[PDB]
Amino acid sequence: SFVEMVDNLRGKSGQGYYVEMTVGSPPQTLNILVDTGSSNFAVGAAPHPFLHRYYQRQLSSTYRDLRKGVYVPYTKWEGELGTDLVSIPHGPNVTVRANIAAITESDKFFINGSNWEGILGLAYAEIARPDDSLEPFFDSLVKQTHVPNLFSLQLCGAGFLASVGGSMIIGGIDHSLYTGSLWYTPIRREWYYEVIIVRVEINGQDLKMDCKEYNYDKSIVDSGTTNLRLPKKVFEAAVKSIKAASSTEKFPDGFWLGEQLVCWQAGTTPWNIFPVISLYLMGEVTNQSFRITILPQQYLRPCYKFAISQSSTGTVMGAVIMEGFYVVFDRARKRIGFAVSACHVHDEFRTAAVEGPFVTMEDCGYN
Ligand SMILES: COc1ccc([C@]2([C@]34C[C@H]5C[C@H](C[C@H](C5)C3)C4)N=C(N)N(C)C2=O)cc1C
Repeated sequence: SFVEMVDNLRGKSGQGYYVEMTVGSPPQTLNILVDTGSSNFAVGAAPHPFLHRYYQRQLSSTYRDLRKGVYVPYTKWEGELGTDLVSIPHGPNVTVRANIAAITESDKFFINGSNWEGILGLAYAEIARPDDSLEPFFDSLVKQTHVPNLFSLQLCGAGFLASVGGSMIIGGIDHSLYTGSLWYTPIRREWYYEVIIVRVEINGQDLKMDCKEYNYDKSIVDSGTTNLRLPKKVFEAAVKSIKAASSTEKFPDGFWLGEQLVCWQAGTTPWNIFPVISLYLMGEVTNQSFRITILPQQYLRPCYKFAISQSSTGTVMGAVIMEGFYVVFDRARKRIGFAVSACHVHDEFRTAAVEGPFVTMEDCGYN
């Protein structure tokens, strides 16, 4: 019953959504970031100033050492590979033996005060560390249980660091979580959750770009990223258009750079000054697409910060984008569904939307 998975997610604004999990025998309780942007089940397994709890392998009778290290530098974290029994108390009623990367040392990986101690990489083996032979959690879950190869995310944010809530429905779609129709965009390739954006408008105004630019060098849906992140050329075009629309009110550049914050007081925020943003995603039929339309309430995150920023690794549809909608990761049919969320924030003049069809290319993909 999905009803027991409702509101199984919590977090702090800007610091991700986490679900409660247990690992080991007896069960060790840990909060684990839901991350569709990576593919490793990786959990703090040694003391760290930002961790108040951590996985203690020696306390687990069901821990098995894989005798294999793993080192992941970026911008880092290193750990030791093992397997153990994992459950999600407010998830499916099963227990699976899953790969676990036990993080023993890290640098700028954990977040102070996030309240989570590990990461649940929900993307595909191709991008797993150290390599694609380390079966991701969800793969193990499906193989080991009768849980359908699908999960869905309703991220709700805060609404009026702020506390956020949401739901991760594993193995199905909870119709109470959304209104209207679900529209599906193909998963272009099973590594990240890669999709194709075929067009984008700001307040109805088409950015008029070669659609390859929207997916340069790729477009992904990533719960583990807070912001809508856009390729350099698309970002600049987006900000320009947004600056203009909100002209009647000038802000510091630091704000547009996602650095400085902008403040009003108690429901005086002039939301109407900021334009909506429509992302058209490739449909299940070639020259057919649909749009998801987001409000300023989504891309101005709480005083507010500009939750749109520049990317050098392609477009990233992160939390603030997912927060408007109910997002279905239909792995079984290689597609991602979008519908209007039951919990999305909106005012009395505009509302987040998912609408289709809109006729438009397979040539929007950037190899
Ligand atoms: C296996 O290694 C990784 C796993 C996850 C991530 C992150 C990360 C990295 C930090 C910061 C934030 C939250 C959590 C810790 C996961 C994103 N998750 C996403 N989606 N992104 C874009 C990341 O940078 C990064 C790495 C290197």
